[PDB]
Amino acid sequence: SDVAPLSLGLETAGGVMTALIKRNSTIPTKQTQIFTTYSDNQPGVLIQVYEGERAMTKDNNLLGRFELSGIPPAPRGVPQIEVTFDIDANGILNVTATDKSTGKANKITITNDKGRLSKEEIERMVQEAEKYKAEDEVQRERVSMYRLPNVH
Amino acid sequence: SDVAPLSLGLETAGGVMTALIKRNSTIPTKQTQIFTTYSDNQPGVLIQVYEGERAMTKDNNLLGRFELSGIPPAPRGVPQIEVTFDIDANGILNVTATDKSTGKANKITITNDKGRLSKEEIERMVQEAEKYKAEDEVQRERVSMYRLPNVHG
Repeated sequence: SDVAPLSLGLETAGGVMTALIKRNSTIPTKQTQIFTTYSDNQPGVLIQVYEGERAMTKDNNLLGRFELSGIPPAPRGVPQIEVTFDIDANGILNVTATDKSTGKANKITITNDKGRLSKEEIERMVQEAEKYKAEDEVQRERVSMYRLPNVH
Repeated sequence: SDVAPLSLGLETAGGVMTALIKRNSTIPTKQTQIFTTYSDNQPGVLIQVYEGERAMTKDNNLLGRFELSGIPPAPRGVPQIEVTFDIDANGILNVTATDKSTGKANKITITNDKGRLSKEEIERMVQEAEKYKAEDEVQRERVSMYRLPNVHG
């Protein structure tokens, strides 16, 4: 089958690239993942869709953005935001985010138009990750470390 | 050698039980894991040692605490705090925490002279984990879930 030429994911807290569909994954495909809030009573979540292999979204390519508001106040980590990345056989990417507390959903359709990447630009972004692989490895391992509470 | 009747670990952010030595592990043994700070410029970490199988430390048994202070200012998640659990065959547990940036360390010995690992106490805490197996499973997956940023004001 065809494949995703670049990894696709979302920005998670701290400017982290969190991939839902990995580079060279077979397409069509869909991946569904549950996300939650960063702070108590957080009223909305920022959904920014990125493509690329680097560990931090500042270094990847923004494909689309939307906000989901109206989240009921709750302790951090309790709201459940269901995100689905859905790629068709032509590579067209639909992203849906749904607040399971109320059922309010938001969605974007990301097409394959003129501002998108060519084979050579795709190839260059692959090179970029390899050059920064060791540094990006440390960023990802940092994201994965458990956090300890403060003293006093 | 012996085996650890209960899991041993520390409380991580949010009151979470993070086990470093799993129940039924052969002892003596040593386990090392690196942790980091929860907030920007966090100047110290509180090391709270817990025993038990439940997902949250409030449901497990507190064994002791110590603080490691003197962490230099840095963004949240940047300091690297190495924690090592070292247990001997009689269940005596040493916990050391070391700031890898400065080499500053602190350490505690958790003695095993109370009778705390009794058949009846071990049995209850193992049964509890089974009884709350589904609830603790959803809690652990909830903790592991990625977080989305807040929106522009």
